[PDB]
Amino acid sequence: NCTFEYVSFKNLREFVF
Amino acid sequence: EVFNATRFASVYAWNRKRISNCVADYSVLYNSASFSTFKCYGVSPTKLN
Repeated sequence: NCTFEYVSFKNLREFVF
Repeated sequence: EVFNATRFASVYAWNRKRISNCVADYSVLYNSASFSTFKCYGVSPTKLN
């Protein structure tokens, strides 16, 4: 039942969902 | 790729392709003469683009 599909220390990665 | 495809499935087991996240124009369906029948029932044909 798929409705959408898309295919494209040292590091700080911030994300907001 | 769903209208100019080489092979189709049967009528009892028909192919179901979910089309979404794109641009629905349908003008190729109006202008092209490769079709024998073209009938819209629930929506007017010109109000689709």
